[PDB]
Amino acid sequence: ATLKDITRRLKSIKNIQKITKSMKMVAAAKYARAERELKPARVYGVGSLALYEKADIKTKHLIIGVSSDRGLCGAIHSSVAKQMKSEAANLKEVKIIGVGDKIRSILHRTHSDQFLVTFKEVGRRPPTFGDASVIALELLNSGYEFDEGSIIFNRFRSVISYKTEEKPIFSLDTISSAESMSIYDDIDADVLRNYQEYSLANIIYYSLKESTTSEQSARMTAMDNASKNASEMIDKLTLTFNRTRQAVITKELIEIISGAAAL
Amino acid sequence: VRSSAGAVRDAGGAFGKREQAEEERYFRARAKEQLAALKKHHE
Amino acid sequence: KQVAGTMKLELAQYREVAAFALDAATQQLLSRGVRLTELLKQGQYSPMAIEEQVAVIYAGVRGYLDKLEPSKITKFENAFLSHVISQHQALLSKIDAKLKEIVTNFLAGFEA
Amino acid sequence: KQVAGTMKLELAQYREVAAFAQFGSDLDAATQQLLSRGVRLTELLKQGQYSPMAIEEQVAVIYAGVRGYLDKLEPSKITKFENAFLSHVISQHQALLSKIRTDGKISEESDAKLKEIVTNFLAGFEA
Amino acid sequence: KQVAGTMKLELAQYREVALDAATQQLLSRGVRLTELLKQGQYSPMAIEEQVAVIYAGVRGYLDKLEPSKITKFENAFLSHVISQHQALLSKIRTDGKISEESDAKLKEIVTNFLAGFEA
Amino acid sequence: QMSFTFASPTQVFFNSANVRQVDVPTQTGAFGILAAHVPTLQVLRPGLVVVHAEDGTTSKYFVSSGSVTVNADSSVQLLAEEAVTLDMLDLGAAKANLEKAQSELLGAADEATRAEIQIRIEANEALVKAL
Amino acid sequence: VAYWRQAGLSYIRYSQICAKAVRDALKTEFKANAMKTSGSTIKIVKV
Amino acid sequence: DPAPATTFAHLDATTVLSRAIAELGIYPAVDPLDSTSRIMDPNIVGSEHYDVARGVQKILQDYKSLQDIIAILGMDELSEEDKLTVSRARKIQRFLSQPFQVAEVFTGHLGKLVPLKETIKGFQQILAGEYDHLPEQAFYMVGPIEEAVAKADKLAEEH
Amino acid sequence: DPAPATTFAHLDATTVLSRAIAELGIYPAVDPLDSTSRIMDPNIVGSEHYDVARGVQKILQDYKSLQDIIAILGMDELSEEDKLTVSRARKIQRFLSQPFQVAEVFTGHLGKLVPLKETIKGFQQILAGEYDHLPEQAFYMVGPIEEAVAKADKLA
Amino acid sequence: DPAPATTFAHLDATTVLSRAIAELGIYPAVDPLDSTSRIMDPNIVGSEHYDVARGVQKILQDYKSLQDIIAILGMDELSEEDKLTVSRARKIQRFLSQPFQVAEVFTGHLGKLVPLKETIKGFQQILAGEYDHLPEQAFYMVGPIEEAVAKADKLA
Repeated sequence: ATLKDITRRLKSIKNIQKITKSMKMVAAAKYARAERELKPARVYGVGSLALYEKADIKTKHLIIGVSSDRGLCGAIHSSVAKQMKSEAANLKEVKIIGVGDKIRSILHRTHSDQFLVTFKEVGRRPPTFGDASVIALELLNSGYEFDEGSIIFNRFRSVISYKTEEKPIFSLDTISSAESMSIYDDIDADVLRNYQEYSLANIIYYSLKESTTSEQSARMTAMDNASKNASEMIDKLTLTFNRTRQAVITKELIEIISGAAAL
Repeated sequence: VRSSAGAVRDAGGAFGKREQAEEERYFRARAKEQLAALKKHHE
Repeated sequence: KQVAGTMKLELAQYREVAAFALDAATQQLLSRGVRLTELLKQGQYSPMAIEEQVAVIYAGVRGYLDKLEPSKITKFENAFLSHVISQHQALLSKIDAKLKEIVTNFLAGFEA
Repeated sequence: KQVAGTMKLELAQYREVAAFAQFGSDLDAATQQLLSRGVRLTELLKQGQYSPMAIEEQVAVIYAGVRGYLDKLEPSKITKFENAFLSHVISQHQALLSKIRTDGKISEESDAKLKEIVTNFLAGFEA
Repeated sequence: KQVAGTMKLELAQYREVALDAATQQLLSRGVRLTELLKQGQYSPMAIEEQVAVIYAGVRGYLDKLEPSKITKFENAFLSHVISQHQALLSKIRTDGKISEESDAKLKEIVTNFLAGFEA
Repeated sequence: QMSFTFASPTQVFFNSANVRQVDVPTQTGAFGILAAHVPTLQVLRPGLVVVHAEDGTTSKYFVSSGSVTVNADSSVQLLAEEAVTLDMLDLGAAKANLEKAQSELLGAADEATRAEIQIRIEANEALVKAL
Repeated sequence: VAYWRQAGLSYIRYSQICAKAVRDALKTEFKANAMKTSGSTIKIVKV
Repeated sequence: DPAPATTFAHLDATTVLSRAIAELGIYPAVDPLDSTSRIMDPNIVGSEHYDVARGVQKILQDYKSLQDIIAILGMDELSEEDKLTVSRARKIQRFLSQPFQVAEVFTGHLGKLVPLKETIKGFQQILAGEYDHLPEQAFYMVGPIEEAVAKADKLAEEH
Repeated sequence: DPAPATTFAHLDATTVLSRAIAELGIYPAVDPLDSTSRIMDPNIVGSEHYDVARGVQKILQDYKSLQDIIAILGMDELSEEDKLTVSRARKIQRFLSQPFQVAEVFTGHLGKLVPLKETIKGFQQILAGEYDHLPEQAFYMVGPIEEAVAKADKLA
Repeated sequence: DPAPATTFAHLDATTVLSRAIAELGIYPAVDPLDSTSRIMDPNIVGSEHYDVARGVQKILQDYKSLQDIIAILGMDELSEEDKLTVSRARKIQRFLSQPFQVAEVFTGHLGKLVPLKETIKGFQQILAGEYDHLPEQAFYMVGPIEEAVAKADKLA
C-alpha cells in the first residue's frame, strides 16, 4: 500500500478502537444495572412460573422470540432464531411473534407468512412491565386465538454465558380447565380471565429482563473483542507506517542526489 | 489527542462503505414513510 | 439512450446500498441492481450490436429477472440472446409500442 | 495562576471522558460531574476575533466557571452569561477589577467580594 | 526423526490458530510441546537425553498435565533418567535409534514417574 | 408453615418465607390466607396486604394490582405490579391526585376514557384511605 | 364484567393505571425511581 | 503537493472541490469544510449571513464525528437528537448542490441561479427544523427552497 | 519492484507464491488470486474446467472481502449464507494445497500427483456443497478428493 | 529510526520516565515495567537480587491485569487471593517512590539515599506479607523500611 493509504487506514482503525472501547464501557455499566434489576425480577418471574411447575398441563401454536434490535452482541439473535425455526418445523399450525427487529431480519425469507406482529425499540432503555404490557395488549386484542404458545429467550447465567430457553404459555383460557387444574375449581370465568392476562404479562416481562441482561453482557464481550482486534491491527499497521515513512524519505533523497550528480 | 473525525469514511474502507450503505438504507425507509404521510396530507 | 438511461439511474441508486452484499428490507433495495450487474458481464471476442445490447438490458431494466437466481442470469442472457438473434431478427429492426409487447412475449415463455 | 490551575485539571479530566458525553447514558454521577464542568469551561475558551481581554476580566469569567456558578446553567447560555456577567462587572465593579489588577492576586477579601457579585448576578440572570 | 518427525508438524499448525473439536486439541498439544522445547542457557543436552524428553511429550503423556508444570517435570525427569537409566540413554545413543526394547523401557519409565510427587 | 413469596417486578418483600397468615385485597372481596388453604387463583385491587409473622404480630404493604396463587403444597405467591411500604408514599400527593381525577370524572365524554378515570379515583381512594 | 371490562379494557390496562397511581403518590425521595421503571420504549411494527 | 499548497497564500477566496463529494453525486463538488473567504466575517457579510454559514459548518462537522460512530453502531441505535443532526446535515449537503446552466448538457435539467438572501433563508430554515418532514431527496439539485417544497410534492404524487 | 514488475509481460502463465499463504502452512504457497494463464479460456480448457476455476476464484475473493469485517467484528456479525462462504472458502484454500514428491524431506508425507479430471471434479463438488459436512483440516495436504473423505474418518 | 536504533546497540540499561507514573503521584517517575537492565542476571547481581526484582516485577504485572477487571466489572468480582496481591502491589509501588536530597528546597521534605541491601530486604518483606497489617501511606515517599514502620506510628 501507499503511504497515504496506510495513514488513512491507521486513522480509521484508531477511531474504531476508541469507539468500541467506549461502547464496551457503556455496555459494562448497562450490564451491571441489568444484573441488579434481574435479581428481584427473577424472584417475581419464577413465582409466576410456580403454577405450571406444580401441575401436569397438556392441551394453533404461538412462538414468541425475544432478543433486541441491536447488533454486536455475539450469537444472541442467531441462537433464539435457531430455536424458533427448529421448534416451528417440529410443530401443528404455527404463528410467530418477534420482539426485537433482529428476529424478523433472520426469519423473514422463510417464515414471512407465519409472522403475526413484530416489536421494535428493544435494547435502548431497560425493559419495564409497561413493555411487557404493550406486547401483551397487542396479542390479546389483535385477532389471533392460540391454543398453545411458547416464548423463546436467552436466560442469563454469567458475564460470558447464557442459555436459550423455552417457556410455555397455556394462556388458552379453555385449557385452564383440564386434568390437573381440577383442584382450582370455584373460580368464575371473569377472574380466571384476569389471572390469565396478568400471567401472560408476567412471563413476557420475565423473558424481557433475562434477555436484556444476556444481551448487555454479550455486547460488552463483543465490543471488548472488537477493540482488542483493532489494537492488534493498529500495532501492525503502525510498524508498516514507520517502515514506509522512512523508505519514502530515503527514496526521495536518492532521487535528488541522482539529479544533482547528473548535472 | 490529534483531531480525527470522519476518518472512517475518509479511508474508503469496508467499514467506510458499510456505513454509507447503512445511512442510505435508513433514509430510504424514512423517505417512504414521509412521502406516504405527504400523500395523506394531500387530502 | 432510453434503456441505459434508466440503468444508469438504477445502478447509481444500487451502488449507494451495494455494500450490504443478515438483511431485512435492504433486499428490495438490492434486487434490480444485482440483476443489472450480472447483465453487464460479457464474454470475449463477441462484441454486440447496439440493438442486441438494448434487448438484453431491457429484460433486466423492465424487471423481468427480479425473481430469477442472480447466478443464472449469465446462462439466461446467452440463451435468450441466441434465440432472439436466430428467430427474432425482425424485432431487431429500425434499430417501443409493438416492441414493448413483443419482448415480454418471449421473455415470459422463455423464463420457464 | 489561581483559577487556571484548577481549569487545567478539570479540562484534562473532561478530555478523558469527552467521548462518553456524545454516547453514554447509564454512567455514574461522578463522570457526569466531569462532563458538565468540561462542556461549560470549554465554552469559556471561545473568543471572537479582535477583542483581547484584560487579565482581570479573564480571571473573573474563569472564576465563575471554576467555582461552579455555571454548573446549573445550559451550555448554550454560557457565552450569553459570560458577556452579560462581564458587562455587569465592568459597568459597576471597577474597584474590584482594579485591585485584582494592581495586586496581581485574589486576596481573601477579593474572593469574598467576587463570590457575592457572581451569586447576585446569576440569581437574576434570565430576564 | 522418530519423535521430531511429528513434533515439527504439530507446531506450524498450532501457530496459525493463535467446547470445540480437533481444532482445540491442536492448541492443547501445541502449548505442551512449546513448554517442552524451553531450555535454560548453558544447559547442553546430548541427543539421547533430548529424544527421551521429546518422547514424553510427543507420545501424549503430558497431555493430561497442566502447562505450568511441564518445566518442573522435565528437570526432575531428565535428572532421574540421568541418574539410574544411563543404560537406556546409552542404548539410544549407540544404536542411533529407539529400538523396541528401548521403546518399551521408556514407556514404563514415564508412566511410573508421572505419578508420584508432591503438589 | 406456608412458604410465602411476595414481590413486585422491581422489589422482593418475602422469598419462600414462613408466615402464619396473609390478608389480601381481592377483586371480589378480601382473602385471608392460612397454611392449610385450598388451592385458588385470584387477582387484586388497590389496598393493603397484612402479613402475620411466625413470631408475634404483623407488617403492612400497599399493593396496586396483580395476582395471588395458593397451591396444593403450602406455597403462596403474591405478585403485585406495584408494592410499597406506606413509609414511601406522600399523603399530600395522593389527596391532590384524588381531586385531579375527581375533576376528570365530571368531564370525560368517552366510555373507555371514563373507566380509566374511575380506576384512578379508586386507586387514590385506597391510597388516601391507607395514609 | 366489571365497569372497566364492559368498556373493553383488560386487567393488564386496569393494573397499569393502578400501578401508575401508586407511583404518582410517592414523595421526592422514592420518586427518583419512577424514571428507571414505568417506561414506554417498545413500539409496534406495522407495514 | 507543493504546487497547489504554495498557491493558497495567493488567494482571497478558495473553492476546494472534493472527489468524495463528487462521487456522492453532489455538484458542484465543493468541500464546505475546506473552502474559505477573507470576507467571511460578520462585520462584512453581516451577522445573519455569518451565523447561518457557521451553523451549517458546525452541523456538517458534527456529522463527521457521528459517521464514525454509525460505522460500528448503525443508524437505528443513535439517540433521537443524533438522528436529527444526521437528518438535517444530510438535507444541508444536498441543498448545497445546484443545477448549473452550463451542465444542462449532462443531465437535461435547467440551470438555476439563487439570490444571496434566498440562499441564507433556505439554510436558516433547514437548520431551524422547518423541513424535518420532507425527504432529503427533495433538496437534491434544486434552486431556491421553494423548489424543494415543490419537488417533495411531485414525489408524493409519484408514490 | 522494477525487476519482477518488468518480468510479467514476458510470460504466458504466471504462478505467484505468497509468504502469507505459506504461513497458513499451505504448500505450494500459490496465490490463487494472483496467478494467471493465457489458456484459461473456455474455448481451450472447456467450459467445465473454466466454470469451476472461476467459481473457486469468486468464492476466494468474496471471502477476502469479508476479512476486514471479520478481522474486527468476528464471525457473529455474518449471516448464515456468509458463514457458508467462509466455510466453503477455507476448505477450498486447504484443498489447493498438495504434498510434493520432492518435499518429503520436510513434510513427512508421501508426494501426490493429481489428474486434471480429478482436480476439476474435486473442486466442483466442494463448490456444490457436497462436502459441507467434513472438517476443514481433512482437506489439508492431500491428493484427490477421496483422500479428504478418508482423512476425515481418521478422526472422531 | 536509524538514530535510536544505532544508540540502542551501545546501551546496557534503560531508565524510562513517564507522565502516567508522575500523575499517580510517584517520584521518581520511573516506569517499573518498561525500564530494563542487561545486568539483571543471577550471576551478576546475586540470587537474592534477581528473585526479589523478578518477584516485584510479577506482582505489578498481576496488579495490571487485576485492575482491568475492576474497571469493567467490580472490586468484589475477584477472589480471596486477588485482593491480597492488590494490597501488596499498591505498597510496592509506594515503596518504589523516594524523596530526593536535591528536591528538598521545594517540597519541604528531607531526601533519602538508600543502600542496595536495604532496598532488597525492604521489598522482599512486602512480598512475604510481613507488612499486610500496615496502611499504604506509610510506605509512600520514604527511605529504608525502618521509616515505613515508623511513619505508621506517627500517623493518626
